[PDB]
Amino acid sequence: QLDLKLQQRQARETGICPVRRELYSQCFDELIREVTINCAERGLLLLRVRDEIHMTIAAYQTLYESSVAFGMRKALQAEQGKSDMERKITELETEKRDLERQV
Amino acid sequence: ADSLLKYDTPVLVAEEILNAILPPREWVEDTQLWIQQVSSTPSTRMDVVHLQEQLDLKLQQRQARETGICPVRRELYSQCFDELIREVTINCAERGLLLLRVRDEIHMTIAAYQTLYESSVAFGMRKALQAEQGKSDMERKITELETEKRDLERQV
Amino acid sequence: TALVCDNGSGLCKAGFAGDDAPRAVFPSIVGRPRHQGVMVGMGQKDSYVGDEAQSKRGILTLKYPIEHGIITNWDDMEKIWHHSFYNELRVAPEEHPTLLTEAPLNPKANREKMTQIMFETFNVPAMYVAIQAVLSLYASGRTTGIVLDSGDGVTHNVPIYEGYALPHAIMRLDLAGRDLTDYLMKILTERGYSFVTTAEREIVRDIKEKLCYVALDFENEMATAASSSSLEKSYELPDGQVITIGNERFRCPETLFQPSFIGMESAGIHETTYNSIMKCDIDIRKDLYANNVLSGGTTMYPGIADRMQKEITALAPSTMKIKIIAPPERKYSVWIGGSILASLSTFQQMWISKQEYDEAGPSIVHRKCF
Amino acid sequence: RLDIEQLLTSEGIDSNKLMPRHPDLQHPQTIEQGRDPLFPIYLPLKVFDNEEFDCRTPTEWL
Amino acid sequence: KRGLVRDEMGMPILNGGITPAGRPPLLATQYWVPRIQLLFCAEDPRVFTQRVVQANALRKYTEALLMYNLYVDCMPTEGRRVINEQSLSKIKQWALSTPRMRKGQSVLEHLSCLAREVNLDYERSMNKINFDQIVSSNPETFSYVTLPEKEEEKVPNQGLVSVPEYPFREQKEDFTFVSLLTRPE
Amino acid sequence: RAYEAIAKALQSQGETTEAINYLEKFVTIARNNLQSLDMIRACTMLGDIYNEKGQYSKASEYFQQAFSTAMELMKTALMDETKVHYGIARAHQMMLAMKGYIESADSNGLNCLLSWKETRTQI
Repeated sequence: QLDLKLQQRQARETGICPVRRELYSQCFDELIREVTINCAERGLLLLRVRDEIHMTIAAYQTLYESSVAFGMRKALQAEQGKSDMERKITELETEKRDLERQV
Repeated sequence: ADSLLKYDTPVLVAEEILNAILPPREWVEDTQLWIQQVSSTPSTRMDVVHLQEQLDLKLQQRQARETGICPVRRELYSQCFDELIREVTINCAERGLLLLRVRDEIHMTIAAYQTLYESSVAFGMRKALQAEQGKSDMERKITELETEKRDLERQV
Repeated sequence: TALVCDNGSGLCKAGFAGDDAPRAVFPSIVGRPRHQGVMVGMGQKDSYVGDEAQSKRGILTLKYPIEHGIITNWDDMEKIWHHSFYNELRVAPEEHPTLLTEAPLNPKANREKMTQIMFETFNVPAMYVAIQAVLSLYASGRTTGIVLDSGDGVTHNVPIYEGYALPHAIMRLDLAGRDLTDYLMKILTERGYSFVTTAEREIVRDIKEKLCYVALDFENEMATAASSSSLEKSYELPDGQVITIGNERFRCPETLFQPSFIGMESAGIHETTYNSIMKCDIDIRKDLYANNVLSGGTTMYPGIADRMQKEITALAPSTMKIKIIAPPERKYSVWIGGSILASLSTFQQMWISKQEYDEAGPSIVHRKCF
Repeated sequence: RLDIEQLLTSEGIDSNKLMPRHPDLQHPQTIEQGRDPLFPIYLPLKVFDNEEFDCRTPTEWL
Repeated sequence: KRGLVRDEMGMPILNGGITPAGRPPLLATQYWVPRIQLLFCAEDPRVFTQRVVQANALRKYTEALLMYNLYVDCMPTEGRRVINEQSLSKIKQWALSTPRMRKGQSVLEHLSCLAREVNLDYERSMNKINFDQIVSSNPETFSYVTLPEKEEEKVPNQGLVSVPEYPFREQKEDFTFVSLLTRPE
Repeated sequence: RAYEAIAKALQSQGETTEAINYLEKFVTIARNNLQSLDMIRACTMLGDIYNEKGQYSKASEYFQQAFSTAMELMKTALMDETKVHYGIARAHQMMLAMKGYIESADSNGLNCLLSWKETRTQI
């Protein structure tokens, strides 16, 4: 059923993917059900791993969005510097052009 | 060399499934190799309780940072997951196959997330530094145009 | 692994090479938050881009990047690419050769600039350029073809022969989906529905996708529409008002054949394509008549294939088998072509690449590329 | 026949509240104070004013 | 008072009031205003109400949310400096790598500054997830503080867009078969 | 324990001024007898009270003491909580100026905001 789903959804086999995450999640949970029915403890510790994984990926996602905030902030700073460059450029090149041609 | 969870009896010089889920770890000294097995030990629910105790013991003992990322904590949980896959597989190969398969896939998924972050910040400073080179080219433009203003002063 | 990104001006498409469909599609729009101090306070990202920008279209500023098929601002287009790679594709751009596409006859400087920005800022080791019609013919699967292409901001005809474009026979016509939406808006205003706001205009676009179709014998179709209500087709607006459209459904498409309805004087698309093949050489004219292929959004209209078949045959000498082909996915087909093209291993040998990129650098997109 | 004043008050907003103010450095509102925000308006509402709802462009209005 | 908008010369102020010589000054009770300031009698007060209250809500929510971020941005974490060395070295190598950049000592200095800044950002983000966990856990103890936003995703039912069936493999094969591009010479 | 319960029951009823007095007694005993875990906790409640009252300097002092003592104790959850409160108090101070900069919405105001974000420091 996993392979059927992956084909029929046409999963992205690698990288990030919603389809893969959700499908792997459901089959993981099903096997946790099987384990628990065989032994509660084994499945409970599997659940603890499930939590640690889930919060870890959430943490990395937050770190990524912080990366995006870095990117925007520093881009905006440097492009404001580029605006100061354009500001000086317009006067500088106007003076260059008129002074040269008038000379 | 060492590994803190149920690698079995180093030899100094299902079983197919027990290798496949988890290669029996190796280290070599002075050309003499220790190969440490994944035994077919059909570990028990009580062993599960003992693992739980010993793992939380390790976790507090190092004081692995809990909330958010922590390499030590994540590695400890990886050890737990490795023992869990061993236990299932020794119970049934197929169940262990699916468990290990998902373990691998999620491990690659976290690896991808890290790679993404790394490259995204790479873009971020690569913009910052490209713009800083652009500012260096501003420095060039102003300095050379100042020399051209000296040239214009000479031309007047 | 490889990436393909494409812009028929109207909407832009992002996909992993060799896939039978792109992994995301999103509209060719960028928007910056109107108070930069608030944005830096939030850390909310530089711009909304893609559809969520539409969701916020009123709350912020919005701007288009590729008008008449040509780059209006580089910095916006690179923001598009950034959003595409991270939000849609997630991959590190540094790790995946990437394909970007352009309208034909792009002024030479734009090719170089585009290359420079991709290679230096986005940091992929290798990248390639293609002219949209060329990829759409690849999707059709011929080296030997005359393409009709119409993404909602422009339209062109392009002869391509054994995989090269004979430049002089290319023509531009500045009559595309936007213009069609505006003409439709005008004539519905004459009916009294009076769409003007951006939201309404989008509704007009939806009506174009839902209910337009070409006439065959236009004057006969128009007469029959006048004769009877039976041609009517009704639609209900999002607000639950019902609107009713007759002749206008085919009349709006006529503007393509009949640009005098727009008050522009170059002859209709069929004529332009004939005149292009007339610029091409009798040696290759037969195969051009053999492979007429339709590309881009405007081809969405039902039946246009037959109308072109008739009108071309009339304008042509009646001495060839004219063959229109309208490959079902023709608007996506531009991107589909690129996906298969990049899939071709030898194109890895075509790759322009960092080592060359130092010395051979910006000029080789002129010199090496096609 | 509609009155905006009664609608806006029925949503709960005194229009006079909407305008940005200088902070009363005399008596900066502590969170105990029980105002809805931590502090009244300061970001200009014009930032958030969204053209999504308008039926006509300014040029159309003219 | 009558409803008689006129200039002080009694001209009902046309757009001509922007005189051929130019705009007059402000006349006392003239104003420049944003759209939210005003409605036109031709538009539905209901909608104007909805958008006005929406704007108010959005602005309050936003300025509170940014103050949330400022609270956690102030978080005095400096005593923790946990930064992954391999990651840093890798992103540095990425940072230099392929472009034309002259990579003079000024570059190395800036790179060090940026590294320190991203290290701060790194622990900042950690403190963010700590903060969010804490506020989730004990809301009443600091209920004045907002949460951040919460958002969702729904798996696109196929990871590829709809594009009805066509002989994609056959088209690709045909393209490879006909084309001359299979030959680097 | 009684002083703590009293303080909570006062705060339950907004009698917080008296709760300050009982908290000060409790902190005095716990500090002098070195019940530092509870001393930290009580100091936290004191800081919270001054924070809602508005004495952000006082609150920041209480949080600084509580955090430093916990750091001696290394009880990580206490570290997190004291960090949160200390950050909030500092932020309540800092926001007056940063809000000013944000509203000024200008080349200087933005350069201040960016300078702070990078430095975490003022001009």
